[PDB]
Amino acid sequence: MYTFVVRDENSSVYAEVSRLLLATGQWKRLRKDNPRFNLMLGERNRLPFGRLGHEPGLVQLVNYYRGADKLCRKASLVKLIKTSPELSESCTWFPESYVIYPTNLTDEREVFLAAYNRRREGREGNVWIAKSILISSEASELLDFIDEQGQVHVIQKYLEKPLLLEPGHRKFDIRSWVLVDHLYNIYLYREGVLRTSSEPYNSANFQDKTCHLTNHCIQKEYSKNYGRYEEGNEMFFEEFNQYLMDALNTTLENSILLQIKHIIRSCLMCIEPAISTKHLHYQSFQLFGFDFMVDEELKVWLIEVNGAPACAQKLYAELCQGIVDVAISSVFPLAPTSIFIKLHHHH
Amino acid sequence: MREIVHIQAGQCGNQIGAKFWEVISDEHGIDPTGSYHGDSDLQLERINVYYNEATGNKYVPRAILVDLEPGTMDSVRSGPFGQIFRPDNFVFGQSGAGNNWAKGHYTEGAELVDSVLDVVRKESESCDCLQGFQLTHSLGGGTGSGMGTLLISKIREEYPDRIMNTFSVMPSPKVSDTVVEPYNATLSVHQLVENTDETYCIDNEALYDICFRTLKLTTPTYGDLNHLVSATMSGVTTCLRFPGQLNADLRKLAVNMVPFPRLHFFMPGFAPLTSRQQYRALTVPELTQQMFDSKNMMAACDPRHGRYLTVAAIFRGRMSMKEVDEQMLNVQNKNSSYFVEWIPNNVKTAVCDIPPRGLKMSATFIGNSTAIQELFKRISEQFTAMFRRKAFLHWYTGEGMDEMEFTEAESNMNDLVSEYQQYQD
Amino acid sequence: MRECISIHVGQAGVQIGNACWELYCLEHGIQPDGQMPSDKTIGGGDDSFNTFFSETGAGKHVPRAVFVDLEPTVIDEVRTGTYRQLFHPEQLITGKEDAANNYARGHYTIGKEIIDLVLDRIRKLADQCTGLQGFLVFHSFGGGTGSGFTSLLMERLSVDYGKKSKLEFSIYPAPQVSTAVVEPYNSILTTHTTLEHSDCAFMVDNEAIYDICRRNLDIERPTYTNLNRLISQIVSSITASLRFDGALNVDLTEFQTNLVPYPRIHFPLATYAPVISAEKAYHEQLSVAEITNACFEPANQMVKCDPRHGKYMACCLLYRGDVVPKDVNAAIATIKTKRSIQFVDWCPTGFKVGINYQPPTVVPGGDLAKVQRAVCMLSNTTAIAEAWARLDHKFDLMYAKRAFVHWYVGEGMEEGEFSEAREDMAALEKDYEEVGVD
Amino acid sequence: MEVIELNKCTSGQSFEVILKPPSDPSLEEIQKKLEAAEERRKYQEAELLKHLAE
Ligand SMILES: Nc1nc2c(ncn2[C@@H]2O[C@H](COP(=O)(O)OP(=O)(O)OP(=O)(O)O)[C@@H](O)[C@H]2O)c(=O)[nH]1
Ligand SMILES: Nc1ncnc2c1ncn2[C@@H]1O[C@H](COP(=O)(O)OP(=O)(O)CP(=O)(O)O)[C@@H](O)[C@H]1O
Ligand SMILES: Nc1nc2c(ncn2[C@@H]2O[C@H](COP(=O)(O)OP(=O)(O)O)[C@@H](O)[C@H]2O)c(=O)[nH]1
Ligand SMILES: CC(=O)Nc1ccccc1O
Ligand SMILES: CC(=O)Nc1ccccc1O
Ligand SMILES: [Ca+2]
Ligand SMILES: [Ca+2]
Ligand SMILES: [Ca+2]
Ligand SMILES: [Mg+2]
Ligand SMILES: [Mg+2]
Ligand SMILES: [Mg+2]
Repeated sequence: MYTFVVRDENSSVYAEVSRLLLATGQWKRLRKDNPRFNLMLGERNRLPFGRLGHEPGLVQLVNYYRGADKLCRKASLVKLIKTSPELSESCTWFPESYVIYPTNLTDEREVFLAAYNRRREGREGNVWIAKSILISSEASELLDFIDEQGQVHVIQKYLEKPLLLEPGHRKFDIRSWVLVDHLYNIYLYREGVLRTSSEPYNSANFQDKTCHLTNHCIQKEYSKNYGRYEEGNEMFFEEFNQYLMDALNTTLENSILLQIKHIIRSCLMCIEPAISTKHLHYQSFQLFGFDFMVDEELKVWLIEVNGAPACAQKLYAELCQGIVDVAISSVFPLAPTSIFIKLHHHH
Repeated sequence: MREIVHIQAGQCGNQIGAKFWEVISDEHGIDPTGSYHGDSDLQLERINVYYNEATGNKYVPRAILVDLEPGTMDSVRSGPFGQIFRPDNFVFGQSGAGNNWAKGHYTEGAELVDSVLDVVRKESESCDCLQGFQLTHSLGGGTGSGMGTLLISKIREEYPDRIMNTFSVMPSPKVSDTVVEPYNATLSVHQLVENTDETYCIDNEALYDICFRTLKLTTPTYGDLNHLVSATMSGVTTCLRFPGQLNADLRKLAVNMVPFPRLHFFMPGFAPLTSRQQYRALTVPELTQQMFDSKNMMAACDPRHGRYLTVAAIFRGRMSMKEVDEQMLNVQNKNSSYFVEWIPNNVKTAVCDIPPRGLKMSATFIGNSTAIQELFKRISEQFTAMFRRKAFLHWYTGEGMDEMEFTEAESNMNDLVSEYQQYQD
Repeated sequence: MRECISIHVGQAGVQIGNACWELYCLEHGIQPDGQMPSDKTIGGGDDSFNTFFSETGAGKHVPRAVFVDLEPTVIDEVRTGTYRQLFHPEQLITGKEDAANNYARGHYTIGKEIIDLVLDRIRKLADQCTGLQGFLVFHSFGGGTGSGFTSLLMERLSVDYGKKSKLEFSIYPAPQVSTAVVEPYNSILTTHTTLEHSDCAFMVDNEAIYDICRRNLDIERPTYTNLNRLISQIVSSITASLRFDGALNVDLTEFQTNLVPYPRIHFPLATYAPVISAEKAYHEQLSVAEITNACFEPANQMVKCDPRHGKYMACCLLYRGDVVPKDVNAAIATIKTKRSIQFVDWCPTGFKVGINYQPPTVVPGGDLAKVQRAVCMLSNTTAIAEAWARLDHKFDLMYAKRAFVHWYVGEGMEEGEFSEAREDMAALEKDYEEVGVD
Repeated sequence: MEVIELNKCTSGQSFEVILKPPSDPSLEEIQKKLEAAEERRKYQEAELLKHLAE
C-alpha cells in the first residue's frame, strides 16, 4: 500500500491526481504532516526539500524540482538565458528582455536605454512591456511605472507583429503542458490550448489592454466578446491546426510545434545539471506550463514558464491520468498510445 | 556488572516467577541444582544480571520469594527448579492475606515487610552496580497486590534512584477468584502509577482468550496461562540477558519507552502462538504480522482503538536482519494512523541470535499504547458497580481503611484514563 | 613538532577512536606492541608522527589519547583488544553506569563527579607535550555521555587550555542504526553549549555511512564495525596532514583558517571517494578526474544534502596516493564547467589542495578495497544546514508535547535550557540562510 | 586558473588554485551550574521522601 500526502489544497491539478490515486485502491492518503509517505504533493512556496529522503525504508517522491524557480520566475528566466552559454545572449526565440530593479532598492537600466535609443533613432518599432502590466512606446512611462512599485520588474520587447486569427483579427498565445519525470525524460502533452483574445488587435492604442493581453482572466472580465469565436476564448489544437491548413496551407506541427518542442528541450536541458534528482536521496517530477507567442512570420517566441500551472477543464482527466502513469506509477507500480510526446535528448 | 534484583510476591507472583526462572535457567544452561551445562559463551556473557555466582561455579538466582502464607512457596521449593533458590531468600508468614489489599498493605503485610527488606538489602549490598528491581505479582489478590505495592513503596524510599519494574497480572471476571479483585486492582494501580518506571500489564482475560481461541485449549488452567507469561517474560528481558549491538540497561530502556512519567504501562506480545502444524517454519512476515496482531497481545486491548507512543520489538533466532527491517518498516508504513507523529522514529527493533527453547525464531512485542486505557476503564467500571452500593467494603473497613481512600483511588484511576485520552487525540 | 591529544567520549567516540588508532599504527608501521622498526630514534624524536604518538625508553609508541566512558563495556574492548599494549591504564577511564541516553544525566549528575578526574588524566598527557596544539574530540550526538559529558569537557578545556584549538568528530544521529528516540534532544543540547568552544566540527551522519556501506560495500545490514572502519578512513584523511610531512593543514589552527571564516559556521561537509568493495573480483582504478568529480556527488558525502543549492565558503582537496598537481587542476577545470559551485561573494573561488603520496591503508580482512588514489574534500557549504533543519524539526515535534522532558528535569536540568538551546539553533539556521540564500 | 604556494616534500606536496577573486564561562560559573542542578535534584528527592514519609 502506497502512501501520499497533500500539502497544496489549492492545486486544481493534483486535487484530481489525488482523486485518482485513491480510486486505484492501492494508495492511502495521510495527514499533511505525516513524514512516512511515498509521494508528496507539496506546497508551492518554501517546500522543505531538506526533510525528504531521510525516512528509513521509504522511497520518497515529490512533485516539484528544487531549483526550477530559476525557470518560472520572470527575472530569473531572463538572467538564466543571458548568462547560460547553452542559451547565450543571442537566443533567437526569447524576446529582448532586461531586468530592472525599482530605484527605491545586477540592474540593467542603462543597458536597456542603450538598446531603446538605438531603436528610436532607427525608425524601428520601439514598444516594450513591463511586468513582474504596462505597455507603452516611451521609455519614460515604462521606467516610472516600475519605480511606483516595490518589486523587481522586467522590460521586454512587445511583439508588435503578432499572428492574428481570422475572422476577428485577434491576438492569442499557446499553452503547452510539459511533464518531467524522475529520470528527466521530457514529455509534452499532445493537447495544447490557445488562449485567444476576443477583441480585434489594435496597434494604435496600448492603453486598453484587453486586445493585447490574452489572459483567460482579463478576457472573461474586461472583454465584451468573450466566448464568441470559441467557447471560453479557448481554441484547441484540432481547430487551430485546421485553421492553419485552410488559411496558411501549413500544419501546426511544421509551422509551430517544431519550434515549441525545440524551446522546451533547450530550457530544460540547460538546467538539468542543477536540478536533476538522479543520484539524489529523493526523487522529483514536475508539470510545467510553457507560454508561447507566434508572430506573423510563424516564428514562435517564449513568454514565460509556469511552475504551478492549471489545465483546461476539458483536458484535466486525460492529463491527470497521464501524470499518474509516467510520473507516479513509474516509481510506484500498481498491481496506449501515450498521451505525451517524448522529447529525446542527451543527459 | 549491572545486576537486577527479582522479587516475586503472593500466589500468582510466585507461580509466574517460578516458571520464569525455570525458562531462563534453561536458556542460560543452568540445571536445577545451579550448575552450568551450556555449550555457548553467550549463555554466560550476561549471566550475572539475574544470577549470583557462589562457590563451586554455582549460579544462584538473585530472587526474593515473598508470601503471607506458606503453601505456594512450599510448592516452589518442591517444584522443578525449587532447589535452585537461595534458602535464606524465602520470606513468608502464616496468616495469609485473604484476597484483601488492606491485609497485604496495612496489617498482615506490614508485620512482614521489614524482614523482606532485610533480604533485599543483602542482595543489593553484594551487587557491583544494581540496575534496579523487578516485581512479579497479581493485582487482584492480597499479598502480591497489597504487600507488593507496599514493598515497592519502601524499596523506593531506600533506593530512590533505582529503576523499579513490574510484571502485573490484571484481574478479569472471566478468570476470577473473588469479587473483590476490582477493589484490590484499583488500589494497586495508583501505587504503580506513582512508584514504578515500567509496568508490563498482563491481563488474565487476554491470556485466557489466547489459550482457548488461538492455542485451542478447551479448558485452560492457571498453568497454561503461566506458560504464556513465562515466554513473554523471557522475551522482554532478552536484551538484558544476552549480548548484542542493543546494549541497554533498565534506565536507558525506560528513557526511550516512557515519554510521560505516569504513562508507563506496556502491552506485551509474543509470536508465534502455535497450537499442536507446530513444526512449521515461521517466516519473518508471519512473525511480524502476528506480533502486531491484537490476538497476540496480553493486555486485552485493541491497539486500533488508540495510538502507540513507542513500540519495541525483539526478534530471536537466526534470521535475515535485512528482511526484519523490511517487514517492520512495512507494518509502520502500512498502518501509520496508529503511531503518534510527534515522537519521530518511535518504533525500534532488536535482534538476538539465541532463540527460545524449541523455537527456530520468535518475536516479542512491547507496546506503550494509549489503548491501555481500555484496561483501566474495565477495572474502573467493575470497581464503581460495587462501590456505588459500598458492597463488600466491610472486609476493608474492618482492616482500618476508610471509604475516603476508595474514593481517592477511584478519582486517581479515572484521572489516569483521562491522561491517556488526551494523548490519543 | 607540536602535539595533538585525542579524546574519545562515549561508546561511539571510543569505538571510532579504537578503529582510528588501529589505522594509524598500520599507516605508521607501528606494531600492536607499540614497537616501530622504522623509527631510528629510540624513545625520542620530533617527527611528524610524534604529534600523535609519544615514545617510551623501551621504544614503545604510545597514542596521545584519552578514552572516557561512564560504563566499562566498550572501553574493556580496548583493554583486551589487539592493541591493548599501546595504551596504559591511566588513559582508559570508565565509570560504572552510563547516562541512559540522557544529556542532563551525563552533563550534570554524573559529569559533575567525574570531570575533575578526566582533566587530571588529560593534564598528564599535556605535561608530556613540549608544544600542545589542541584536542580532537570524538563523540556521538545522541548518546547521554557523548552529548552530555562532552559539552562539559569542552567548557572546562576552554578554561584550562584557553589558547588551544579544539576540533570535533561528531556522529549525527540516524534512526536506521539507533534504538533511542531522545537523540534530537541530546543533539541540540550539546550543540548549544559546545558551539562557542569548538573551532571546527566534522559531522558524520550515520545515515550516510550506512548507505555507503550498503551501496558501495554491498553490506546488506552494516554493523558498527563496518561503519567505524569507513569512518576512520575519513578521519585518517583529515588528520593525515598533522601526522605526515607536508605544508597544508599542518596544525589545528590551520583547520579553522582554511575552512571557517565565520566562527559559528564551523561545520565543514566531508566527501570521500572511492569506496570499493574488497570482495569485488577486481575494480578498475579511478582517475584523478573521476574521484575528484565524485566529491560533488551527494552519494558519497558524510551528510546527505544538496550542495548545488548552498554556497561554498571554503574548499580543501586532500589526495592520498598516485596524484600529481597536473591532473588535479585538469580535473578541477573540467568540473567548474559542469558543476554548480557557487561561492559567496566575500570569499575567493579557489581550492586548497594537499597531496600525500602514500595511498590509503586498508585494514587486513576489512571491507574496503585497496585503491591507488583517493580523495577527501572538505567544503564549508550552507547546504549542511539541511542537517540542522531536519534535527531541529524532530526536536520541535517532541518538545511541543514535552515528551521525555521529565527525564532531563529529573536530573537537575531546567526546562528553560531546552528552549534556550533551541533558540540558539534557530539563530544558527538563520546564519546559514544569510550567507547562502539571496 | 592560477597556482600559488606550491610546496613539495618527499612524502607529497600542496598548493592553492584560485579560479576567481572575491567581490566563555569561568571555572566558577561552571561550578554554579553544576551545583545548582545538584541542588534541584536534592530538592526533588526531599519532596519524594517527604511524600513517602506522609
Ligand atoms: N558510527 C557509529 N555510531 C555509533 C557507534 N556507537 C554508537 N553510535 C551511535 O551513537 C548514538 C548512541 O549514543 P552512544 O555513543 O552509543 O551512547 P554514549 O555516548 O555511550 O552515552 P550513554 O547514553 O551513557 O551510553 C546512536 O545514534 C548510535 O547510532 C559506533 O560505534 N559507530
Ligand atoms: N513581449 C510580449 N509581446 C506581446 N505580447 C506579450 C508580451 N509579453 C506578454 N504578452 C501578453 O501577455 C500575456 C501573458 O502575460 P504574462 O504571462 O507576462 O503574465 P502572467 O505570467 O501573470 C500570465 P500566465 O503566467 O498565466 O501565462 C500573453 O497573453 C501575451 O499576449
Ligand atoms: N496468570 C495467573 N494468574 C493468577 C495465578 N494465580 C492467581 N492468579 C490471579 O491473581 C488474582 C488473585 O491473586 P493471588 O496471587 O492469588 O493473591 P495473593 O496470593 O494474595 O497475592 C486473581 O485475579 C487470579 O486470577 C497464576 O498462577 N497465574
Ligand atoms: C477479602 C477478605 O478479607 N476475605 C476473608 C473472608 C473470610 C475470612 C478472612 C478474609 O480475609
Ligand atoms: C527490549 C526492550 O524492552 N526494549 C527495546 C527493544 C528493542 C529496541 C529498543 C528497545 O528499547
Ligand atoms: Ca500478628
Ligand atoms: Ca622516534
Ligand atoms: Ca574557545
Ligand atoms: Mg506567470
Ligand atoms: Mg490465590
Ligand atoms: Mg554508553
